[PDB]
Amino acid sequence: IPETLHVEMSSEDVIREGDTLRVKFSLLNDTPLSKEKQVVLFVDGNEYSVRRVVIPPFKKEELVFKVEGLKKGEHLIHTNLNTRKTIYVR
Amino acid sequence: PYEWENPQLVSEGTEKSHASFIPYLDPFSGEWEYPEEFISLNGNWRFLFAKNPFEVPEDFFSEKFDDSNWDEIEVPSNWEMKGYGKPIYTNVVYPFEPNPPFVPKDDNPTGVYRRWIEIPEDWFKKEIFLHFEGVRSFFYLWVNGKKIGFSKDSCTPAEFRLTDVLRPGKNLITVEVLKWSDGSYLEDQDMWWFAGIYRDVYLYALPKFHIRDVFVRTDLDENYRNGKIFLDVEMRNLGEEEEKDLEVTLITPDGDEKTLVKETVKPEDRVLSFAFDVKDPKKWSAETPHLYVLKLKLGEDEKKVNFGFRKIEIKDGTLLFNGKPLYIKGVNRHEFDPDRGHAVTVERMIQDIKLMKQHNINTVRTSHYPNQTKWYDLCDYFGLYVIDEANIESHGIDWDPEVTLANRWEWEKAHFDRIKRMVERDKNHPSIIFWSLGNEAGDGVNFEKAALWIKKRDNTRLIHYEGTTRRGESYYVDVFSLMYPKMDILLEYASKKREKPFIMCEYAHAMGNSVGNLKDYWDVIEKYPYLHGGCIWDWVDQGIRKKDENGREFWAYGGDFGDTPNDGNFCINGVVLPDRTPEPELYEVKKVYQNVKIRQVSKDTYEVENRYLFTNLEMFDGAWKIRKDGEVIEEKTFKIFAEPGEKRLLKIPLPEMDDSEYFLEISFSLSEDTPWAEKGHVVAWEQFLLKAPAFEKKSISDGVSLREDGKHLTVEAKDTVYVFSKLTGLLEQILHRRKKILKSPVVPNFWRVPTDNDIGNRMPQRLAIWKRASKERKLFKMHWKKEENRVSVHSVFQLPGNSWVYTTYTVFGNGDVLVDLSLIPAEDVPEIPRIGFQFTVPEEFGTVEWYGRGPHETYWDRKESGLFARYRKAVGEMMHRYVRPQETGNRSDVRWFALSDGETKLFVSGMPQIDFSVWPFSMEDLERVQHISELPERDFVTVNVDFRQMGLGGDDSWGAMPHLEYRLLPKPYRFSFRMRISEEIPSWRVLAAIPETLHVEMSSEDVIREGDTLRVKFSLLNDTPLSKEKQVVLFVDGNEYSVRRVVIPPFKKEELVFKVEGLKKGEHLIHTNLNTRKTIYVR
Amino acid sequence: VFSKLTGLLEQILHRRKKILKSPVVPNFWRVPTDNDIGNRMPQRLAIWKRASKERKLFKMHWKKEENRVSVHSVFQLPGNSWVYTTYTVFG
Amino acid sequence: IEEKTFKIFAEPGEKRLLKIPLPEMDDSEYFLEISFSLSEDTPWAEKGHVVAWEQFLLKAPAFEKKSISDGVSLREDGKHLTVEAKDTVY
Ligand SMILES: [Mg+2]
Repeated sequence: IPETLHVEMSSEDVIREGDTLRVKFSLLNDTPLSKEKQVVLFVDGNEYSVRRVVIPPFKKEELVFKVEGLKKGEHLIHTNLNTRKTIYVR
Repeated sequence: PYEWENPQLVSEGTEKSHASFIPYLDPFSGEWEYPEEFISLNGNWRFLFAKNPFEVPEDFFSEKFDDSNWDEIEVPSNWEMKGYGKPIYTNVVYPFEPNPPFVPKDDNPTGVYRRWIEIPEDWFKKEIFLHFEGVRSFFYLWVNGKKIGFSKDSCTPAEFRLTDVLRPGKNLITVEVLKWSDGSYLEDQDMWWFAGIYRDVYLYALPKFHIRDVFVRTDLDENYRNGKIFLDVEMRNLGEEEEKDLEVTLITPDGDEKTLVKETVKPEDRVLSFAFDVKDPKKWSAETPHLYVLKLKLGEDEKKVNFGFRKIEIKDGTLLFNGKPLYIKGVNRHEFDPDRGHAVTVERMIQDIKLMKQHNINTVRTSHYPNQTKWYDLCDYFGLYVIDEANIESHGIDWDPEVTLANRWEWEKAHFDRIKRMVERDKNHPSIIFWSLGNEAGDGVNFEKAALWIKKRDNTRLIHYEGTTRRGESYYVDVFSLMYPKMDILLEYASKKREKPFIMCEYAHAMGNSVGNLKDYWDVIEKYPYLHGGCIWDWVDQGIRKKDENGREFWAYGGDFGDTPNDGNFCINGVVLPDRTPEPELYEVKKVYQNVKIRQVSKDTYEVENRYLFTNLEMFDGAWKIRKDGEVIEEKTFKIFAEPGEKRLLKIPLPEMDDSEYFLEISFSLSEDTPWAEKGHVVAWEQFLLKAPAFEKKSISDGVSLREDGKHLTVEAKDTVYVFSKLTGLLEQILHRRKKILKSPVVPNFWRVPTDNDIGNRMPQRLAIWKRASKERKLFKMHWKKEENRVSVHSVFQLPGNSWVYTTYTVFGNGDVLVDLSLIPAEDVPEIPRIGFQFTVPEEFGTVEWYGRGPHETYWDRKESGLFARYRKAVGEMMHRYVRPQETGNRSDVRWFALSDGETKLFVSGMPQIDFSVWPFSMEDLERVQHISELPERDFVTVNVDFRQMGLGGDDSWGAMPHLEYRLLPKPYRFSFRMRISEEIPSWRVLAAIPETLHVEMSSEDVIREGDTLRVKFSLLNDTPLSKEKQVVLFVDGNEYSVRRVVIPPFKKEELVFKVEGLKKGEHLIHTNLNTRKTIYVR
Repeated sequence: VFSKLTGLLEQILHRRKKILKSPVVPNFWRVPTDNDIGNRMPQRLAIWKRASKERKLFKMHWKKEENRVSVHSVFQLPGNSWVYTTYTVFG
Repeated sequence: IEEKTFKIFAEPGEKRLLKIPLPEMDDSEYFLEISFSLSEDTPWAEKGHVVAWEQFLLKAPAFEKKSISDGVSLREDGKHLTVEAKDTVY
């Protein structure tokens, strides 16, 4: 059987120092088995947060991560599910 | 003082600027038209070349002088392209010693042209003019022995009234051209320094009372429905007495005629002004270039002007064209030809425009001087937007307010003349939407005053100058413009209210293998307010066609003509090669610039968005195609009705699907022929995954043999023998039916041949340790392990920089080999250029097949243009010939590839994907040679099989890096692929089965005190033949507490410690995602 | 009489007689006093003297009703300040 | 002062633009009304029944302030103040 989830990551392109970044993730299961997944968020190469998800067949789950404490400059946000983005802190 | 060293003398003896009337392009036939009283002076002239103006023979300009021993040169031309002197390339530095306004007297290449011409008798009841379309950089004119005057700006015309000094029958024309003048201080563009009469020369005759000039402007009402024409007609009298009849006729795009004016006018110098109303005129755009014609006749004087109804305006910081938001999808173009230099023909101009429109370009910037008049006529007829730029650049002079020529009172009239001569020549073309004042020439009063003159003369176009907006807001421009800005600059401009739109006059520097992250700029431009697009730097590589010693052609650049000082290959910045052959990066531009957007709602439902301003999608033929493991199984045509801005739904009925991979492609093509392209040309496409494949894992039962000696381990399976070295730790040979497949061993590889962007950011110095780690290594340990159905060979290396690399080869009884790599970088090493393996096979492997992105090369930050399908090529056509050889030939997101020698196939499949490339030479050969001609002949093929390579970048080519998301930062990485040598291509979807589970143990303290820290230890043992990447998650009372990423090479144990803080009195559950659980007691 | 190239009110004709010898212009300058010279006002405030003589017409439009017409001009000035002029003529 | 009929083509969910040419206006207050009615009889209602309408201010009025020159008289007694103007007594 096919064994892969369909993923999309999204957030704000630019925030102000002191503000919070909201990172949204959609996971779609179009396979015939339920999937258990650890979704890990990395900030500048370092592990920042993790969520356990169970996704039944023919279902979409939505997650939000809140990222605090980002100082002025540009930052890489990435996951263990092959999604990557640059974010700019004004 | 010499007139060619005096900035305050701009010309002498020349007529006043006016609008172009000769030649005239007929928009109904597309044919060029000339006046009745016209004599071309193109052809052969007697020519004399001198090293400076003082080495010219005396009395060269007299009728009596003998020139019968002079050489003959063809006009128009640059004389550096005919054999005389040498071409010089400099970026910013002047090719003489900078000391304005002084030019050298010793070395100043000089040319003298002589020609005899026959004026008919009936011309002398009229007024006679001599017209020079362009001369670089300065010239003196003599007619029948007498001095008439001189001229100084290389890119705008010079006209002289000669009715007095000319006689019936045979007359002499003599011209002396100087290469360098005071004018040269404002012509410091990053380009080749040439010289000569490089554009057309002619004689024509007008009546004594004639139309000198015409200014036609249009307005549109608040509904962009009805129009007005505003016409200024300037008349000039040179000794006429009788009254003449003036007629003005309007011809519509359909072909209908109407008389606007018919009156009698007494002969005098006057400007007549008229205003007319027109109902529902056809509007001009780049999508729909409808042209009206004004026919003007005063006595026997006849002229014609093409014009269009169109309006450019700024409303609340937004750029509007005929009432719609306009996005500039542009390129910078130099007027350059590899055989003729600046003397470009109409045939080449037409080739440039059709290629631009076939790649979704809508705008051209004339970088950085006015082009020939026929360029603007063709942009009116075919439909491109134009940014027309004045010939002013003084980069080599410092931009400090006291130093810059933009603030010096003696350079004031030179700046004004160059701007005014452009505007007066080009003011009637509907294609021109912006006037640009110049490029990289500092800021000051000399620009401020010329910019206020333009706005009071012409209120129908916007003014642009990046030299003022780079210092902040400026009151005398309408557009905010920057060169090569980073993404944070665009997001900052869009974050507050603005009165002016933001345009990038240069971005995405295309020097060498480049144009990375193009889609990331356009995702920001289309989402945020006040951002209206930009022009890519640039269209065509300025390479000169030359022959080497053996007589094989190459493209020449700085320092290939003994020219010193030079700036090397910094003139090679194109998206097409000098002969107009596309570079692979032009396919990315076409994809990003397309005017249809397609979104997936569900697997069978697609939303289509029309982003054309004035075109209905009903003009295009729709098609969709479904591919099964890369081959077409279903095709269907459709038509969709969508107006500008509309979103429409498209429903596609899907078939029942098996265990293959399925991709959908949706495209739009031309329904019928256009002036710029043929029926079936694709204007837009998008692709979507319908279904991922189901991978098969097969149990192998057949056996494998193993023989050891003092230097070699030998592994036999079916009819393949694998030979491993105990001294190098490498796979050294593969024998298939007693035939050698390898010409060199399989080695780990971390290097790519530096691009022009890599050189500009010092990648070869910064990342030099990874080049060493690709050639030298120390074998620390080597062992093997046999089972019933397979053998594994494990090698451990330490590298320069102190990083570790683990290789594992597992040979199965069916002849498959699994190849695994883990890289563990040391704590103080920099980012990695590439991660993969490199080997060589014999040149008999001459054909390649693949399932992946194609058909052209793609990279991590430049791959949207790569369509997923099955492709086939010869090895020699799997690389691009960049003018300076560089990294080339990568194929991305590949499921499988196969090399064939006719009988035997070398097959590689990804787990689940790889990148690859194949070259007919070594990495060392590619890094050494600096010209295409020097690439040597070899009896082997180099094969690269990669996890990934870092992006190309190209925000600029003098410091910018690839974006953070396209770099390999130093952390642990793993990678594997399958290889088979056989007579047929096996199924990429079928692999050998292996065990896939780690052995884990968790341990900690049973009891702690409140305030103390719990230490949880984890051991992970990998006894499988593949490296494992794992997220280890620790839970405390059901809630996620901490996570660690681990890479565990084969036959290795890793140990982790987690510290748990803040546990209060009582009992607590500690557990992981790896099936370990414990109760802990807090005393 | 309004100019579409300068954006200024250029002439007023009353019973065919000219009232203006030069156009109506926005003005930000005064001729420096002895106190102004002593505190360097002519150097410090020199941008407002330039803004009184030079300007760039950015936009110009008009709107007619039954009993009046309005003529609106938008200028940018030296120093990058904005000035809006509006003339409303009644019946 | 002005009425006009029109027809607009819009499918369920679609937004369509409607352009209304305005007259020259004096110092009065001007309101626009846009309505939709039944083209022909239904089982539940007759032709011309309104199903939807909306109204919008086009132009606010110009208020006039007039200088009064005429006089007012005043008589006091023990219980009443009496004010006379034209032919009204307060
Ligand atoms: Mg290039």
